[PDB]
Amino acid sequence: GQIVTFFQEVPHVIEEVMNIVLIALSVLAVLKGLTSLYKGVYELQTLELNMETLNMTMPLSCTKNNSHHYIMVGNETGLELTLTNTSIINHKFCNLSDAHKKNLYDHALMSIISTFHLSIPNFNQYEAMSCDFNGGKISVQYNLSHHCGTVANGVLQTFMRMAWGGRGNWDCIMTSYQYLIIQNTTWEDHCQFSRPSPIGYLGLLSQRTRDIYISRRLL
Amino acid sequence: GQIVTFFQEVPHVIEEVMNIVLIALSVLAVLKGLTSLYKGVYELQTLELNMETLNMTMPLSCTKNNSHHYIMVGNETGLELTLTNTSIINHKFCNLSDAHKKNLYDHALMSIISTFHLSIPNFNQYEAMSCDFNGGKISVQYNLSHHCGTVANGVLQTFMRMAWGGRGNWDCIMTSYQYLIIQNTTWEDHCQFSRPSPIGYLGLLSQRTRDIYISRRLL
Amino acid sequence: GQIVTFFQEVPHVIEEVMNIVLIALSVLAVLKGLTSLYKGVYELQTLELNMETLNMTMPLSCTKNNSHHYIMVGNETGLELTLTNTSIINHKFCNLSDAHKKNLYDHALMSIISTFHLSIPNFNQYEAMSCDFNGGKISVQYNLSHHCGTVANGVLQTFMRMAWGGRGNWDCIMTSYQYLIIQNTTWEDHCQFSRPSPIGYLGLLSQRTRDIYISRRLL
Amino acid sequence: GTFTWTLSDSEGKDTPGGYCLTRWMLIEAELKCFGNTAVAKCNEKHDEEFCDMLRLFDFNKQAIQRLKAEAQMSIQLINKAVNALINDQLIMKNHLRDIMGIPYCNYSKYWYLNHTTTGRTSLPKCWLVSNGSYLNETHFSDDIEQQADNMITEMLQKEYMERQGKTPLGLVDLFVFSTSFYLISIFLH
Amino acid sequence: GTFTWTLSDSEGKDTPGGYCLTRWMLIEAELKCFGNTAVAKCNEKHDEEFCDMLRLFDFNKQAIQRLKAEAQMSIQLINKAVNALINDQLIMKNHLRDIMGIPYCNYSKYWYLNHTTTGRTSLPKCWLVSNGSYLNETHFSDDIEQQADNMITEMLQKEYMERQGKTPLGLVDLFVFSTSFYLISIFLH
Amino acid sequence: GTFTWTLSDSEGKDTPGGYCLTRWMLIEAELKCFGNTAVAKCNEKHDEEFCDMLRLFDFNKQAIQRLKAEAQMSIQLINKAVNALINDQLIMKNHLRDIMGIPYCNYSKYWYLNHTTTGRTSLPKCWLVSNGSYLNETHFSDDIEQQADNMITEMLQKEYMERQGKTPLGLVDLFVFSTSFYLISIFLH
Ligand SMILES: O=C(O)[C@H]1O[C@@H](O[C@@H]2[C@@H](O)[C@@H](O)OC[C@H]2O)[C@H](O)[C@@H](O[C@H]2OC[C@@H](O)[C@H](O)[C@H]2O)[C@@H]1O
Ligand SMILES: O=C(O)[C@H]1O[C@@H](O[C@@H]2[C@@H](O)[C@@H](O)OC[C@H]2O)[C@H](O)[C@@H](O[C@H]2OC[C@@H](O)[C@H](O)[C@H]2O)[C@@H]1O
Ligand SMILES: O=C(O)[C@H]1O[C@@H](O[C@@H]2[C@@H](O)[C@@H](O)OC[C@H]2O)[C@H](O)[C@@H](O[C@H]2OC[C@@H](O)[C@H](O)[C@H]2O)[C@@H]1O
Ligand SMILES: *[C@@H]1O[C@H](CO)[C@@H](O[C@@H]2O[C@H](CO)[C@@H](O)[C@H](O)[C@H]2NC(C)=O)[C@H](O)[C@H]1NC(C)=O
Ligand SMILES: *[C@@H]1O[C@H](CO)[C@@H](O[C@@H]2O[C@H](CO)[C@@H](O)[C@H](O)[C@H]2NC(C)=O)[C@H](O)[C@H]1NC(C)=O
Ligand SMILES: *[C@@H]1O[C@H](CO)[C@@H](O[C@@H]2O[C@H](CO)[C@@H](O)[C@H](O)[C@H]2NC(C)=O)[C@H](O)[C@H]1NC(C)=O
Ligand SMILES: *[C@@H]1O[C@H](CO)[C@@H](O[C@@H]2O[C@H](CO)[C@@H](O)[C@H](O)[C@H]2NC(C)=O)[C@H](O)[C@H]1NC(C)=O
Ligand SMILES: *[C@@H]1O[C@H](CO)[C@@H](O[C@@H]2O[C@H](CO)[C@@H](O)[C@H](O)[C@H]2NC(C)=O)[C@H](O)[C@H]1NC(C)=O
Ligand SMILES: *[C@@H]1O[C@H](CO)[C@@H](O[C@@H]2O[C@H](CO)[C@@H](O)[C@H](O)[C@H]2NC(C)=O)[C@H](O)[C@H]1NC(C)=O
Ligand SMILES: *[C@@H]1O[C@H](CO)[C@@H](O[C@@H]2O[C@H](CO)[C@@H](O)[C@H](O)[C@H]2NC(C)=O)[C@H](O)[C@H]1NC(C)=O
Ligand SMILES: *[C@@H]1O[C@H](CO)[C@@H](O[C@@H]2O[C@H](CO)[C@@H](O)[C@H](O)[C@H]2NC(C)=O)[C@H](O)[C@H]1NC(C)=O
Ligand SMILES: *[C@@H]1O[C@H](CO)[C@@H](O[C@@H]2O[C@H](CO)[C@@H](O)[C@H](O)[C@H]2NC(C)=O)[C@H](O)[C@H]1NC(C)=O
Ligand SMILES: *[C@@H]1O[C@H](CO)[C@@H](O)[C@H](O)[C@H]1NC(C)=O
Ligand SMILES: *[C@@H]1O[C@H](CO)[C@@H](O)[C@H](O)[C@H]1NC(C)=O
Ligand SMILES: *[C@@H]1O[C@H](CO)[C@@H](O)[C@H](O)[C@H]1NC(C)=O
Ligand SMILES: *[C@@H]1O[C@H](CO)[C@@H](O)[C@H](O)[C@H]1NC(C)=O
Ligand SMILES: *[C@@H]1O[C@H](CO)[C@@H](O)[C@H](O)[C@H]1NC(C)=O
Ligand SMILES: *[C@@H]1O[C@H](CO)[C@@H](O)[C@H](O)[C@H]1NC(C)=O
Ligand SMILES: *[C@@H]1O[C@H](CO)[C@@H](O)[C@H](O)[C@H]1NC(C)=O
Ligand SMILES: *[C@@H]1O[C@H](CO)[C@@H](O)[C@H](O)[C@H]1NC(C)=O
Ligand SMILES: *[C@@H]1O[C@H](CO)[C@@H](O)[C@H](O)[C@H]1NC(C)=O
Ligand SMILES: *[C@@H]1O[C@H](CO)[C@@H](O)[C@H](O)[C@H]1NC(C)=O
Ligand SMILES: *[C@@H]1O[C@H](CO)[C@@H](O)[C@H](O)[C@H]1NC(C)=O
Ligand SMILES: *[C@@H]1O[C@H](CO)[C@@H](O)[C@H](O)[C@H]1NC(C)=O
Ligand SMILES: *[C@@H]1O[C@H](CO)[C@@H](O)[C@H](O)[C@H]1NC(C)=O
Ligand SMILES: *[C@@H]1O[C@H](CO)[C@@H](O)[C@H](O)[C@H]1NC(C)=O
Ligand SMILES: *[C@@H]1O[C@H](CO)[C@@H](O)[C@H](O)[C@H]1NC(C)=O
Repeated sequence: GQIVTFFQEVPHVIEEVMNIVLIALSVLAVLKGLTSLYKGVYELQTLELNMETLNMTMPLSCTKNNSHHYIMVGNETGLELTLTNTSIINHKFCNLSDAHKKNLYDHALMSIISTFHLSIPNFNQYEAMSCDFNGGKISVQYNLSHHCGTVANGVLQTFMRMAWGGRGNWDCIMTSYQYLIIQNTTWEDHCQFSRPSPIGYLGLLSQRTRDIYISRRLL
Repeated sequence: GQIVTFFQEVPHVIEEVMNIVLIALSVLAVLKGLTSLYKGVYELQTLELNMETLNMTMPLSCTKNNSHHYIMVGNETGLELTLTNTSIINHKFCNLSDAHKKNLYDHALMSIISTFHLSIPNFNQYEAMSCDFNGGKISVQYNLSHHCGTVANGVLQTFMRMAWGGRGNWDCIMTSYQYLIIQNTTWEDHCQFSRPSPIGYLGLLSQRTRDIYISRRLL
Repeated sequence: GQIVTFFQEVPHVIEEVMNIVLIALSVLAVLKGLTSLYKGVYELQTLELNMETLNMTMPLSCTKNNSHHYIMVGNETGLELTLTNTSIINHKFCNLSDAHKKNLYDHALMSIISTFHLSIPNFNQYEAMSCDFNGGKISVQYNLSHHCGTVANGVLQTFMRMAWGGRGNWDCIMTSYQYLIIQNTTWEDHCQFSRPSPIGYLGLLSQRTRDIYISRRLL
Repeated sequence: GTFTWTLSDSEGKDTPGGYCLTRWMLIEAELKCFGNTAVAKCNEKHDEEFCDMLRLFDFNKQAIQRLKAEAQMSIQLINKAVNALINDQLIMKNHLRDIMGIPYCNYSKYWYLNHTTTGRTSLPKCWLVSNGSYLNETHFSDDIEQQADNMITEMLQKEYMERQGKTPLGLVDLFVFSTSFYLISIFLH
Repeated sequence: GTFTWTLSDSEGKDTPGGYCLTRWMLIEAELKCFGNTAVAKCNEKHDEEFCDMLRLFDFNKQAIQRLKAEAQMSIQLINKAVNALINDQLIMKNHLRDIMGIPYCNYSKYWYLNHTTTGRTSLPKCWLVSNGSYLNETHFSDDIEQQADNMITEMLQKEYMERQGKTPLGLVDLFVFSTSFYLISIFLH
Repeated sequence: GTFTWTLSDSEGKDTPGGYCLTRWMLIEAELKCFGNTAVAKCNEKHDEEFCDMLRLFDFNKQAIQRLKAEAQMSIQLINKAVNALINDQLIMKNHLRDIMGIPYCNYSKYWYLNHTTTGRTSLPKCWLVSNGSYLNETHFSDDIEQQADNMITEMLQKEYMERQGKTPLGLVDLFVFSTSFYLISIFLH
């Protein structure tokens, strides 16, 4: 019996007006015998979810100046994602099995980078990736050197899969930055440009190992 | 108010006839006071989807004489899938990491064969598979030598997962053909037997890495 | 016209009583013119599914004394899952590729253990796992030696993923048992404690390879 | 993706299209027949466990009758069809409920509300197990009454959907218009 | 997960929101338009094959018009979006039907019931192929009549849902109460 | 598979069964309560983003209250439950919309139509971001009116479903038969 609220919202339709007319006729006969406003009341109230409330279970992605991207896990540790022309690493290694041998690192960060590396579409050139894990530090650098069909294309693809912050066409993307750096850092509020969000990592978890090439028959 | 079309289709049900009777009684009282044909009109019109319209995004599977199966990607390149007693390859290698080192091949074809090899149920014998990739050519041969529980069973399974063109029982299938050949070819209309379709590859993408055996603890 | 059954079940609602009143008024006017019991009849009858009827297609999990867990595949073969302080294996090997070379084992058991090892969350220490496959026998031992974030945590997690039979908090679980043993055995009815069920293996199939660490760039 | 397997026709006179469980399936309880409504309920539902089990039952039956047992297991079929038979994350949900410490699904016992007079059943749902024992029927009595109300609402809704499917709107429309115009005629009188 | 792709707007005057297949799509059959109902049917369904195909068609169309062909394939898009376009285990179900020996979906021919007078269509479904040949229309005639009845029920149901969406319950309520109170007044008379 | 997680009971007097967001959750906007309808809307939907976020919120709340924080992260729970909490390919759909060049979901701002008088809300949906900026409310005004109409239709439909669930067909049937037979009696008079 809450018709009053609905009636103002949608009286345009013919069937409603016919029903109301018939009801009024029947009632009369029986008595004789006896800012952003939509429609009229709906308002475009918006939400800005404070995603810091998920700091205890989920890593959050946010960026500072469209070139410094970040992933924060917990309230104590996070990672830099910097698109730059400067390389902090000059060796083509990724000592993953050494990192697993000496379990002195943070499991969250290693899972983050594992998901990141298993979501790179059609990754086939291992010369590009470089890693440093001494002391538990998480450092991963990528060489974005290049026509398309290049590892740089897929690596930028997975970057904007993760960070969601960003002249290339036909599913090919190029950037003037030669390198990208991922490295360990503490936690602050230094991502004015972008709100922190977990969706980049959760979505990256979807596509992991999906577009991987076979390097051995047995696997 | 389109009851006229529905009335011919389904007047059998008792409730409809009762409703029509009551309506006719009320109307009379108020006026006094004042090839393949189904039902009657439905026709079995059929569709033959020209799947060549998906040549620019999806690989299409079609076959010529129930023994020459094909997968065409784009309008320029495709692959042979021939069940035969003749082997084009006599070496038990698959130089996948060499192919990735010299990125001179077509990424689509390598992804096709990667999906094909990651969908082979319970693959455990690596002696069978042989590969040739010199110059960017895609060549993969399989030895179907054999009771059941053999790599030939699963390899024929994934064949008919892909091609969908084809005395074995209880989920075991045997063929007189000793070998199968996959190899690069140009594009023509040489698959009279079967219409081109992409569904084999899209379905094969579902089961990739699902039935794989563990060869290392760390992986 | 089966209102009689429904009327006893739910006459509380006002709309139903109003409808019945109006119907009775209209009928009178036209004639003048002319153990565990719920509601009143619903009973809590329960089902005990005999899951031995799925012995021909699915492996069933059941346990005897909360420490001897079992997985039976078919009516001929099964495996022990014993939490104990005694180790049957004293070598840190897992000869998986040797097992695949000599295909003299049962494919079901190897797929079971493959699923088990690919569902271990964030597995990074390969020293713990030990295997024996001589003659087709399936033997896998685990060292549960340890604060948390230990391989023992995830290994117990996947145990209770499989067996579903079982002071640790905050998603960390500890047991006094130092070791666990998986080994081949025949089939009997020796799981008084737990009914046989397949759900552990089907659920374990869901999470396989999901939480795996990257040990190589190419993979 | 989701499940796509369909239930094979069951030789039950009372229940033509609904999976009927034989003597072997149910421990020490002879044969019971569920009906088409209960088994077809989870053709859109992803949160029921027992109908996934009976899909497993029907898959086993198909694999036995229409293939050969051969006395050795063919895990290929089950490993391929597991995502086509059961939901993939419901077991995850029950594992999580178990870890947190709330009662979780056992997956062995299932309870349902057998209508004594007519013989209809709700789709059986898992008997919660906690603290190493079965929950008392008193503990989840509220859920039992909720499922009774769900049975009532679902049966009172399905008949409405059937009536809507068979009866067009042009009938109920021209009926209410004709009755209104006759009421108008009575007003004139 | 499940599919999430949405169908691009189609330039069909008769069917504003429904994917219309052009001349190139259909072999030797010019252009046909389906409608919004048929294409939107499987926004909850996971068991239809043809609308997955037309989602593939629309994905191809988007990739062509709003990207550049470049004459070399970009498998990245299709490999990423395949789970967002089609169901992942329906092909598994048809592979299983094929292995067992029951007629399976071809995935090339699809049949539908074109309403001659009005031009509506059911969502086309796969023409079963078995024993190395097409099944005779007599063999699955029963399925054809079942789909005809499904068309009838679904069109008689969607109009009900539209009426429910536009007409509130306060109207039909105050209407039945007012008519009942007038019937009471006639009883008093 | 699909999501299976269920929303924990929320201590909101106005909204008993609907997830209510506290002060901490919403930046500089105190506390707002949504209701059971909005949160339960996507128990069948796979195309909404905000209710996946509030499922993440409730999962975090459960993990905090019913486990121990320990000051170090347990990624195990989230990595296991991510497919049980959120849709797996909706993020793919928004990535694709982003690549193509159409406005994509931000996943930070969500907009909803707060009913001022009654306090109901639509399930908030993502504020589209394009060209490096927020779309003007004028640009997607059409979508805003579409969502207003969707709210109206869904609330006018849910009450119908509740009436169908509680009221059996034997009532409305014997009512229309009795009224028809009385109309027949009036015809005789
Ligand atoms: O590619 C494979 O999966 C197997 O290839 C086998 O042969 C190798 C060739 O692939 C090529 O790389 O040249 C070197 C060859 O050894 C491998 O022998 C096999 O490795 C397994 O068996 C040997 C054992 O030492 C390893 O531990 C296994 O991984 C590959 O699986
Ligand atoms: O099986 C594994 O995952 C690890 O096994 C370790 O020990 C080997 C045995 O499995 C057996 O194959 O005999 C040879 C042993 O080496 C491997 O050492 C380990 O390899 C990693 O650590 C060594 C490093 O050189 C490699 O790059 C790593 O892959 C396997 O992961
Ligand atoms: O990690 C990888 O995926 C590739 O690393 C390459 O370089 C190795 C380093 O990772 C480190 O482990 O130190 C040893 C280096 O060889 C590997 O060369 C490469 O192996 C492939 O190419 C060489 C070939 O012999 C192998 O069969 C390939 O697996 C790794 O993929
Ligand atoms: C991370 O989030 C947690 C809760 O989600 C925050 O913890 C609260 O912090 C405030 C700070 O004033 C305290 O008053 C509360 O008692 C804390 N509650 C809990 C449950 O811990 C924490 O502050 C966040 N981290 C940071 C760096 O702000
Ligand atoms: C990143 O990649 C670029 C190009 O792929 C590398 O630059 C090459 O370096 C080698 C050796 O120093 C030279 O022989 C080439 O002529 C360079 N090519 C170009 C285009 O500059 C660069 O060295 C790579 N970065 C690192 C750290 O190795
Ligand atoms: C990753 O592993 C390789 C294994 O060879 C390391 O290379 C060795 O590093 C030590 C450290 O001083 C040198 O003494 C050896 O001479 C190196 N071997 C070779 C063949 O160059 C490499 O250093 C490791 N990565 C890091 C960052 O330490
Ligand atoms: C592959 O498909 C494309 C479109 O899906 C075809 O391209 C058309 O080809 C006809 C040939 O007469 C031209 O008139 C059109 O202008 C083309 N359209 C576009 C958008 O390219 C192409 O012909 C197909 N490949 C082959 C070998 O037939
Ligand atoms: C394909 O497999 C068959 C059998 O598995 C191989 O035939 C064997 O060849 C070896 C060496 O030539 C002989 O010692 C065996 O007696 C053969 N067995 C049979 C049953 O013929 C055949 O060589 C394999 N193909 C290739 C190219 O290696
Ligand atoms: C795959 O890689 C192997 C690596 O050993 C290649 O084997 C070598 O091939 C070269 C080419 O002439 C020979 O000179 C070597 O003597 C071979 N080594 C051995 C140990 O036999 C193999 O040729 C590669 N596959 C192909 C098709 O080239
Ligand atoms: C495994 O299950 C099968 C059927 O699911 C059982 O097979 C039946 O066994 C009884 C034993 O009395 C026979 O009378 C039936 O003829 C068998 N039927 C079929 C179809 O095989 C088998 O007994 C079970 N295994 C065990 C060890 O009990
Ligand atoms: C299982 O793990 C424990 C501890 O991780 C191993 O016990 C260690 O054994 C080594 C060598 O025998 C000793 O040097 C350590 O002091 C032991 N540590 C403890 C805590 O006991 C045990 O050996 C492992 N089991 C096997 C079979 O290797
Ligand atoms: C797993 O493989 C390793 C490979 O080295 C085996 O180790 C060899 O075993 C043989 C068997 O007697 C010995 O003769 C060798 O001396 C061993 N090699 C080394 C380096 O120790 C190991 O035995 C295999 N596992 C099992 C259970 O047999
Ligand atoms: C992180 O959050 C936990 C839980 O609220 C708290 O105990 C700890 O002090 C926080 N860390 C910092 C650096 O504030
Ligand atoms: C990095 O190098 C590129 C090309 O060499 C050039 O744009 C510039 O030097 C650097 N990029 C930026 C954004 O400064
Ligand atoms: C969402 O909009 C805010 C507005 O300032 C912006 O900071 C943020 O980067 C946007 N989100 C993404 C993923 O770009
Ligand atoms: C393949 O299709 C493209 C796009 O229509 C066209 O430009 C090209 O000429 C075609 N290739 C051949 C060999 O016809
Ligand atoms: C391949 O060999 C088999 C058995 O040796 C035999 O049928 C024939 O020689 C070949 N197959 C065919 C189909 O010709
Ligand atoms: C579908 O039927 C056509 C009829 O000629 C046939 O050519 C084609 O091979 C069939 N599809 C499959 C997958 O076999
Ligand atoms: C296992 O079941 C099969 C099929 O019913 C039967 O033939 C066989 O004898 C059984 N095995 C044993 C040991 O009873
Ligand atoms: C295994 O060892 C532990 C600790 O050393 C101790 O509880 C006992 O000796 C064994 N466990 C049991 C349950 O007997
Ligand atoms: C289900 O309850 C029975 C009751 O005896 C018990 O034996 C069995 O272990 C329980 N299931 C699980 C998975 O614990
Ligand atoms: C319900 O109870 C009746 C007897 O009251 C019995 O015949 C029937 O089998 C029962 N149904 C089930 C499913 O147990
Ligand atoms: C369940 O009821 C029994 C008696 O019927 C009682 O002994 C037991 O403590 C109860 N369990 C709980 C958890 O209340
Ligand atoms: C249905 O038939 C009419 C003619 O009766 C035709 O105009 C229309 O295109 C057909 N629809 C389809 C989808 O083929
Ligand atoms: C299908 O019909 C044709 C004649 O129209 C007949 O020759 C053929 O045998 C039939 N096929 C089957 C499987 O009955
Ligand atoms: C809607 O507006 C009312 C005031 O008009 C406010 O009390 C309520 O909190 C608002 N609801 C939401 C969800 O913001
Ligand atoms: C949005 O509106 C502002 C003014 O309110 C205007 O400056 C801006 O250009 C508009 N953006 C677009 C994309 O039209």
